[PDB]
Amino acid sequence: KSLKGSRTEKNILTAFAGESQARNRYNYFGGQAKKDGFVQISDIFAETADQEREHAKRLFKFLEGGDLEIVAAFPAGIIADTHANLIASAAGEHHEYTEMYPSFARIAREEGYEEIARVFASIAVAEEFHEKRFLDFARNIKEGRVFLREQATKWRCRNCGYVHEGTGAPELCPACAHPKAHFELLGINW
Ligand SMILES: [Fe+3]
Ligand SMILES: [Fe+3]
Ligand SMILES: [Zn+2]
Repeated sequence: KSLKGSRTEKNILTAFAGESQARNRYNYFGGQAKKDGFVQISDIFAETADQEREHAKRLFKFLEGGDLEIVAAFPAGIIADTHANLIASAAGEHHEYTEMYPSFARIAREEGYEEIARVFASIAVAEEFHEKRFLDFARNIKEGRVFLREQATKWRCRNCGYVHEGTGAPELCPACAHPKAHFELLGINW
């Protein structure tokens, strides 16, 4: 059935507005992560931003046209150091999967928009992992574990793929000569 005049219709636009802002914020934080010398974290912000773009698109496609007024609160700024940015992003993700989406889904179901409710719930799942990544990375920075670990492990240069074995990432990649900032823990998800 139609969405016109429903609360869900307005909830969809409100989410779209918030997701759109998060996309920009994450891309800016990514640029800052690059300046602070954290390449992996920078690309995570950029990818998260791209995923926000997709969450927004799914929501956008439900809308039926015309202008709609919304009343909502959003973060007015700001861009700080990468650790602080990761913390603020995690807070944003948290509000989204614990408060906004669950509420929007419940209301969607209440008004008879089951498919939409399912999407709200599904998106929330993606946001929870987003928060997890942000929180884990913020913790790695706080504990000085981004480029150094307790036991010897494998480090991979994101720029050229060189693999380094040791307790910490090298100051310079011996293959491409790029700085330590480009290294991450060698990952295998397949
Ligand atoms: Fe997210
Ligand atoms: Fe390299
Ligand atoms: Zn999202």
